[PDB]
Amino acid sequence: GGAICAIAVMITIVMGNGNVRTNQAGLELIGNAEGCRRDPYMCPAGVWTDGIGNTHGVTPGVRKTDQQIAADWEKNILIAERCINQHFRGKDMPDNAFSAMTSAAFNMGCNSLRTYYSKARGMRVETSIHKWAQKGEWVNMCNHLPDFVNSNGVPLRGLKIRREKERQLCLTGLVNEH
Repeated sequence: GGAICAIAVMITIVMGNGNVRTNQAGLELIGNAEGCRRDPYMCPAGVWTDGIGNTHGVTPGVRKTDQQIAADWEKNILIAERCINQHFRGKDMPDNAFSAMTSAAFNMGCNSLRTYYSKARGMRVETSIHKWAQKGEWVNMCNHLPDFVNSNGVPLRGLKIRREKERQLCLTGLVNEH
């Protein structure tokens, strides 16, 4: 049967369009985290989801094109890429770091990468990952990806795993591959 769609096929379309910078490894990382579904489904705190983690333009029971789901994915990727470019010096970092960062922003949203609420200081303050990004210190930046593993103030095994996959990507080509 068929309800699950192919990430690999979505990757070739998005890469073919020539808009997204994030590389194959980044699209693979993002795609496998989310999975790919033509049928809209319900996540906790239920709001409908499409394709590859898409929640915009989603109508229950409405099955999307293969190309429409790539279109959707592209759009969400470019939002995440804008975050990295506008706020983390994306234009200056290499592709692997950029792609890992994009994956983080796709998942957590830009706001959560830029600042966090300091209970000590009683206000939101700049993150270390942003500090290191602005300094062009990519290795240090990458190595802060594991800071972002909480949901509703609780760490998730899945987010630990994800942030570590992102960190490994971020750093390839930046450190001894062995």
